[PDB]
Amino acid sequence: RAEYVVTKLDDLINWARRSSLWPMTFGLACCAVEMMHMAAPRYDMDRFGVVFRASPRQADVMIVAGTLTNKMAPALRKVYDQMPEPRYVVSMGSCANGGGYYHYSYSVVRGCDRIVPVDIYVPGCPPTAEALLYGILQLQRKIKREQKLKIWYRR
Amino acid sequence: ASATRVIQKLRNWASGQDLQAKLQLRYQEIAKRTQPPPKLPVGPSHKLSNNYYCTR
Amino acid sequence: GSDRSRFLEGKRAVEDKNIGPLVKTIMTRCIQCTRCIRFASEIAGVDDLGTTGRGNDMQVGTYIEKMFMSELSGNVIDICPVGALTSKPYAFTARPWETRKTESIDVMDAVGSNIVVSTRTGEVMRILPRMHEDINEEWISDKTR
Amino acid sequence: LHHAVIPHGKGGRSSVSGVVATVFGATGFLGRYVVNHLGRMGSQVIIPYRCDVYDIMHLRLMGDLGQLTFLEWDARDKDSIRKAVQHSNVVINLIGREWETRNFDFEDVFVNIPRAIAQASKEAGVERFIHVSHLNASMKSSSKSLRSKAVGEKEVRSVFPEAIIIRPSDIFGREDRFLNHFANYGFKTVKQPVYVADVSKGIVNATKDPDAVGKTFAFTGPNRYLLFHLVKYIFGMTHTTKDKVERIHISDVMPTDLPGLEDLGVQPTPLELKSIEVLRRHRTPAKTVNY
Amino acid sequence: RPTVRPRSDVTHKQLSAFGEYVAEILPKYVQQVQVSCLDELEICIHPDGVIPTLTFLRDHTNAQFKSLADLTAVDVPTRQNRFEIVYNLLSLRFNSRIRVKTYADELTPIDSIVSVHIAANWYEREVWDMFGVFFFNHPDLRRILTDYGFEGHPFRKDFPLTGYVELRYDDEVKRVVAEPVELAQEFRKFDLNSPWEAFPAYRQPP
Amino acid sequence: VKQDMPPPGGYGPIDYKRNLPRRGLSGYSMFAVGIGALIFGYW
Amino acid sequence: TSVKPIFSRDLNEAKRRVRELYRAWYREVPNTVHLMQLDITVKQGRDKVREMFMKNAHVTDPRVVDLLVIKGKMELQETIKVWKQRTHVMRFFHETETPRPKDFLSKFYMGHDP
Amino acid sequence: QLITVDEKLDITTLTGVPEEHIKTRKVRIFVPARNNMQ
Amino acid sequence: TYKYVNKKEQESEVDMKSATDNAARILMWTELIRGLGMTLSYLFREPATINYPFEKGPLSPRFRGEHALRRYPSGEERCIACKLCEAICPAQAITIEAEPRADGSRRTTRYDIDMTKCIYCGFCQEACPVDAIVEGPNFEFSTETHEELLYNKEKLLNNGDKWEAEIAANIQADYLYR
Amino acid sequence: MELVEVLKRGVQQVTGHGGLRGLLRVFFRANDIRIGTLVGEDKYGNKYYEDNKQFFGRHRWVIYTTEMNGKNTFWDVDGSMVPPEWHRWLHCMTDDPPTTNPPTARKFIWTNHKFNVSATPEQYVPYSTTRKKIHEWVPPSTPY
Amino acid sequence: EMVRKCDPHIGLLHRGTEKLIEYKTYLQALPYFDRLDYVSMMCNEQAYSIAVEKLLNIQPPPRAQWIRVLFGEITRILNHIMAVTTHALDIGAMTPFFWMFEEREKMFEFYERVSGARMHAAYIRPGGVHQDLPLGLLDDIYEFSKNFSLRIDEVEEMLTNNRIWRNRTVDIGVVTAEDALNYGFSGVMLRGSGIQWDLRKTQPYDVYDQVEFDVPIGSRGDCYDRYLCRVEEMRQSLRIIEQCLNKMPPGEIKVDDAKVSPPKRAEMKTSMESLIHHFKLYTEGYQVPPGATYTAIEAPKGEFGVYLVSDGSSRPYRCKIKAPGFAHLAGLDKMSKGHMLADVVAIIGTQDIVFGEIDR
Amino acid sequence: GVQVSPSGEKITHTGQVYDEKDYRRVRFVDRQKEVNENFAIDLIAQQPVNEVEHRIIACDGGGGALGHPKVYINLDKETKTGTCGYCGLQFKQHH
Ligand SMILES: NC(=O)C1=CN([C@@H]2O[C@H](COP(=O)(O)OP(=O)(O)OC[C@H]3O[C@@H](n4cnc5c(N)ncnc54)[C@H](OP(=O)(O)O)[C@@H]3O)[C@@H](O)[C@H]2O)C=CC1
Ligand code: SF4
Ligand code: SF4
Ligand code: SF4
Ligand code: SF4
Ligand SMILES: [Zn+2]
Repeated sequence: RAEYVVTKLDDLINWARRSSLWPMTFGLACCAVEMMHMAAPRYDMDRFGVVFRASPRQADVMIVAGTLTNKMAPALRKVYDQMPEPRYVVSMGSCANGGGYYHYSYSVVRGCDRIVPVDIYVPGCPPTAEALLYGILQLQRKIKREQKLKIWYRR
Repeated sequence: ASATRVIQKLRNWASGQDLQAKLQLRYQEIAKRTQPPPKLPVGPSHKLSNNYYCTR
Repeated sequence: GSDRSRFLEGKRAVEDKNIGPLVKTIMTRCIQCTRCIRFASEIAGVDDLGTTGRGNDMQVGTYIEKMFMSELSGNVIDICPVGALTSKPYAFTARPWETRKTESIDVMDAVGSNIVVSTRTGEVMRILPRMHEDINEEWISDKTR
Repeated sequence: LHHAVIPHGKGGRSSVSGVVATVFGATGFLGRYVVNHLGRMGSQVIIPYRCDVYDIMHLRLMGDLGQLTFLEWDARDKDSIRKAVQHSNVVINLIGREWETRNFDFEDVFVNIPRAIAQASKEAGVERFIHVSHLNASMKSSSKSLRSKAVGEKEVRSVFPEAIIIRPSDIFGREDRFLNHFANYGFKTVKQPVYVADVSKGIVNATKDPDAVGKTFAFTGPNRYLLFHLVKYIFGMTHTTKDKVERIHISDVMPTDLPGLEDLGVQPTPLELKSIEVLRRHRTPAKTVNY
Repeated sequence: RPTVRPRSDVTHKQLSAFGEYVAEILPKYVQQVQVSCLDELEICIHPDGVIPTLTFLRDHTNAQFKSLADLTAVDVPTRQNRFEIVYNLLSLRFNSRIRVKTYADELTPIDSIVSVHIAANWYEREVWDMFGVFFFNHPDLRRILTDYGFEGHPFRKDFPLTGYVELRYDDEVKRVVAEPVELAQEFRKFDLNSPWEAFPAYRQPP
Repeated sequence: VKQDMPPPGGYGPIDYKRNLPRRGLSGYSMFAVGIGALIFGYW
Repeated sequence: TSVKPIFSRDLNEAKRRVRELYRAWYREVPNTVHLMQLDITVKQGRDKVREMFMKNAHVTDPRVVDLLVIKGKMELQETIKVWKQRTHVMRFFHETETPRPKDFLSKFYMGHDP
Repeated sequence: QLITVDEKLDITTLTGVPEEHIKTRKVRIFVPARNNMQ
Repeated sequence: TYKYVNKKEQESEVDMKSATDNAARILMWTELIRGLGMTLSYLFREPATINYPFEKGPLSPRFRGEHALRRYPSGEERCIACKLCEAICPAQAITIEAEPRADGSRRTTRYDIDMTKCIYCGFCQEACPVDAIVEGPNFEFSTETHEELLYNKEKLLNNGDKWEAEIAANIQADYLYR
Repeated sequence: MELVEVLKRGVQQVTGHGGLRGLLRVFFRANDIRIGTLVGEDKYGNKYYEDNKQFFGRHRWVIYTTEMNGKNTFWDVDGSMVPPEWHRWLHCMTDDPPTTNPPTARKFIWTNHKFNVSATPEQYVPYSTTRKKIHEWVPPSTPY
Repeated sequence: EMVRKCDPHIGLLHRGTEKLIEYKTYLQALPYFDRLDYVSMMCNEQAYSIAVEKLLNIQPPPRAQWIRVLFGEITRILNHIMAVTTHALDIGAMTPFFWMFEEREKMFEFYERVSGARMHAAYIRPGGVHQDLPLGLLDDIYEFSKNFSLRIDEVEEMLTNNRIWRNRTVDIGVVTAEDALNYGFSGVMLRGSGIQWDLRKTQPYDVYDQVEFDVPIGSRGDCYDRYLCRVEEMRQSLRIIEQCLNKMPPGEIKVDDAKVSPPKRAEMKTSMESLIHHFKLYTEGYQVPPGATYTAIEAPKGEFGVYLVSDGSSRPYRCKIKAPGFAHLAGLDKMSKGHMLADVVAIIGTQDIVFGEIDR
Repeated sequence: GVQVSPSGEKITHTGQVYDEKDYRRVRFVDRQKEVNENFAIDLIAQQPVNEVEHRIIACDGGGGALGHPKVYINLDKETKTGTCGYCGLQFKQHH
């Protein structure tokens, strides 16, 4: 059969995809620090095939930690159009979601979503490293569900 | 814990100090959760006399 | 006032009244100030909101069940500094620091008295008066309140 | 109208404009800029998708926190398209493709599917049914891609009369199928193409106007270039099927009476002006005819 | 008495007498040395005599204040010279601090101190970014904190909180473009300023 | 009864100062070992 | 009113100090557009520039003018270098946002905007 | 040194505030009312 | 008390007893071994990793996380529209428009949090004079949309209608304690 | 011996999970073969093993079961599960699990925990829960 | 090949915090100071409270002062661990980083149990401290602190006699003493060049008066003698802890006055006056007197201090934060003169760019 | 256990459902409307009245440190009863 198998393929295409993904963890803020505590032993990233520091231009995902000013934004989006185009996005922090504090300020963007798409939003002012680590898994089943060839067969 | 009484001598020879007693992480005999409920102390000026706001 | 209420015995209570739909009554917190009953008797001419009883047992209000629905009855809300009696329409719709107060003028009678308007997020919640010494004096009538 | 369709609000991006709409094919080239000129000014644009959720991320933005929603469907299913537009002041139809598949042809896509969207829209109390056929498409054209499309222009009116129709001329924009075609490899083929936003603004401008309640428009633009002068001009600037290549040499028109742009609220941008940005991805003035 | 941050009366006189020491030695351009109950010194002066008091305080044995800490700019948009510009220093040798503040309009520039204290290379510049107060003789004045296309001077009390622009990505041009300001929640200015002065003998009669 | 958390009188000492234990031999037993083992090759 | 002057005297000495700045911006439209790519060719960039100096001609005070030169030099000092990007230099134009009706009649079909 | 001038003392160029919030923006100066509740 | 971190340079008459010991600290490398053999210890130690979804880490009952509107043990929504759980909310995150309940009583028609605001600071759980709002141990409530975090009130009850089995035991160990 | 004592101890680790299916399941499921004393086994299958000897972050581990409310929880395993009585035991907030000191019924709590629905249906959508705050007009259908 | 002139572009994270406080009261603005030195939270709050407490004229009680010092030099331990290791990452050493960030996560839990959450602990308020700390906390610091003087010297075994460290680090960024003061480093970056100074002993404010500790001066100004200062300052918390641990007095928290601290939650609920203050503290607030201060505190960075400025309204009037790094970074382009790239990385780490201070 | 619109949508504590002619219902398409079935007004009448002795008393919400600040009531109304604005309880005098 064809359609049955391509479904069984897409479960494999999106497996190598997710089982080893290469982020571009930004700093910018307090929110940055928890990823390092998530790079730490306790809630380790590397146990999932997630690499600690990968270059941007070979990245597979973005992780936005922190506030996002009106100054940094071009320096941000310039990166997003330098990843490849499976690029998924993760917005840690109440300051990147909608600018938790400093929603109302002027040198600040009222959400990373104002500039780039988002495959997952994550709450917390300091989102606990674990509190991300479920979200990163939520990303890791946001695409285990999505099917590229299953619909291309119908194209 | 499960340190087989050799690697301890490998660790210490490879590192130095006897460090099974001052190990990295914690197992036991610490923070036995749900300590009893405390009756706090009170501050001063719960004294009902010679207690105005002028002298504070 | 001080920080601590050394009172530890037990408070009292008071019955709630049924004046009318304009004016709620919480007379468990009335403080026997007489700042209302001297309004009706010297600014509106009614003489009904007497003081009943003595001691803490005293309680302001009619001895009987009567409705104080006359002009200027709503000014009694601005007067009672306690929130004992207050306006039923602005019962709980808002809270004052949340207001963005705009100062403006009465209409609907040809007096053209002055007003403080209370907004909340581009809406309206209260009508309140300003102090001009010539127009009304300090207050307004219940219609435009 | 009701209470919250009202266009009370200045500017855009948190405003409202009562342009609650359903653009269908906005997943590739054209509709994304449509949603951009809608979603910026404040307009609850629905987007029905039937493709990957990753192929629609770049639509998540240009949408101000609620004004952009998404949902699933498929054109070979009655009443899903109805479900998509139960709440629709407006409908837009950008659907189309430059090649037949095993499943869909030129015939099925431009004609049969708008026919149901047309009937679907009228079964609700909709107002506008902006459709996009293409210019150069009366009938009997040398290809088949266009001779089918005109039937939809016939078959809509017999379903939902008083429907805007835009039959524009050729489109150019970044990430197109037209200029990038030439870039990545002839007289009697002359063509006045039209910048994208100059199409998009009018559509966004056409979904609010009192007029345009059935009038067939055709967005063409200035600078009726000649191909051989233009194709080398691309080469001068930068340095596949039957029914598409057959559609290239068909391109020949002159405007008889049709409304166009400036009677809609648009200043058409020529080609030469915004032409480098699209050809900048291939790096290291052409002659016009009125006729 | 337990909860009153004990006054420690003595160092008031040190900073008071020393407060006099700087006046009579430097009566030009010096108005109302003072001191708060908090034993911390304040010296108001005229802008034409900025440096010669700094250099007395960077370079003099009895005022070794050779370390700068801040240079702010405080708004008072009701007087003429709305911008109170403040200095504040420190002795490593005498173990105390000072405060040397001045004034300016929106345009009465102040000659800089970078020959004296190079610590103020950037503290001076934010004031130019944040209030639009030019300084003479400052090397490479330019913006610090604001975008490279931000008009205004926002810490001014005239500039609203959420300013006059918000940025975003308009995909038709592939840029981080700006258009006017369009909120979703409308920061809600409260009237948390009650009656009842709370601080008599400390107030303003009409 | 009031017991928020005062400690018991004590909690002992704790090291605070560097206690790098010099392992590693003198240095004559480096060269004389090495060279004296190198020359084991050259025989 | 016996004010302190800064960088110049009564206006007509400050008007050449202006021209030192137009003398730079007029020669730094072509250098920017090439070094960092843009859409404008050269000219409407120069129209915009003079369209900013023909906004501040209403000034009549030397102190104000002696100040406005400076903020132009900063943006020049930010423009002459690559400290800006393609989004900052092309920000003045107000390309995208629709210009509102300057007349009355169309100005209130949307907006309570007196 | 000094210079003489008697002019209106405009600053409106040094703030941004492009066109709308300069001209078509009334301003109310007042002594706020006594909150008659208090 | 001031302590020289690095004051050992003294001409100790560097002889072949010791000056070559530095050359024994050099070409025959030992300090590098000393820095290497350390690391080799740890790979024979207990890695403190934990299999998160199957092994989650330690918290304490005062953990500031997701909000929830509690309820009395006899129905009766515990929130009463005081309007100081936004006046203190520094994020300015909240709008709690209210009315009578049609019972003559006093409750809300509105309650809100932008959880992308809401710094999770803890002012609201403690400012609430009733413990009507609290801030509970959920921290797996990441969603794919900025909109699904804008918790209105029905989520924020039925959330409070969920963890009330849990919060009433953490708070049971945190009353008489704040 | 020494070494062998580990293997006299490390072998029941494999042969302590019933059969091989019961063992091999756990392996790919969580990659944690550790013999654990059981205290739980909730509704819909959460077991909550325990062993005080390991360090402070592995003395309690839960093994989810398959067949949540129609989700097939073999592979797709969350932490938004673990309903509101073991969550407080698993994160080491307390010592006593909810079998000897369970929570207190209040006759309105849910009877079945719903996990963190990401983008499925059965999720949250915002409202404007304000009763429309205005009342406009109605024409009379009586011409003149 | 070689650097002569470098220029930073310090603006990429500004937010308008100094503006944004002007529209929020003191209690309503506290946690912004956790953000500035985002690594080391409490010490900011330790200062902000004092700038209030000076104006309000209150010493908080001892037990709250006492714990304010304890976390006030656990936060000292953080930033060193965050700029000893990150100064090793960007130089290259990635291991001690992970050896500590289990030792560091045992150092957040002692906020999580004490305060609400892990990191942005709104625990230190102007009126002392919000909330006492629990029973199973203080038997735990002993075990931790006992095992922690090892974890450092465990590392100092590895780096501080390491060629790859020493000649990557020594003679680098030679800071002249009298030039630092012209720039006003006033933190580690001057004591690391022999300027004997520490506010905690030269201008003591809290209960530091009886601690019997030491200041690790650095001579031979270079980023290895800064480094050794940064190490030994971690050690000489433990002398401070041991002395800040074994004599905690039983007492009160959240100062006796109900106008400057919220009252006991069981006490606002019967005693009327404690309810009203609870209703106005958390709406209006303190109602400070007008005035002004310039506080200070040596955080890991250095002289963190606040020029808080007040008015009779409950809200402040242009607070300002003294970011000690803000001056350290202005000296970036003078201390990197005659030095190449790779150490400029090290310069950043041994100026402790925890940007949030730098950014506003 | 809620009441429902003729369009078929769920009503809150408050009557809140959108009219038919409303584009807002889009957001519920291929989703569902979150709602709490636990109307307080239904639960609270399902609570018996506490018929106490003396005319004046204190109330609490089950734990004096644990809810409902100690307000009092005058229970002189034999016709109606007395409530406490925090809770929704009711009381009589027994005589
Ligand atoms: N772009 C051009 O050169 C010109 C285009 N046009 C017309 O403009 C319209 C836009 O086409 P354009 O957007 O340019 O090209 P696209 O490639 O972007 O195709 C437009 C959309 O049609 C959708 N679509 C096609 N067939 C089906 C189907 N059977 N069921 C559901 N969706 C379908 C596609 O979905 P998917 O995203 O999966 O492809 C795509 O999103 C078309 O009508 C085209 O004829 C007219 C003149 C010039
Ligand atoms: S959300 Fe909180 S922790 Fe994250 S950057 Fe903002 S203030 Fe810092
Ligand atoms: S004014 Fe108010 S408090 Fe005074 S007597 Fe009247 S009701 Fe009572
Ligand atoms: S959450 Fe608490 S403080 Fe806020 S309105 Fe409800 S009861 Fe009042
Ligand atoms: S936790 Fe703090 S920021 Fe979040 S809603 Fe409550 S008061 Fe606001
Ligand atoms: Zn009650």
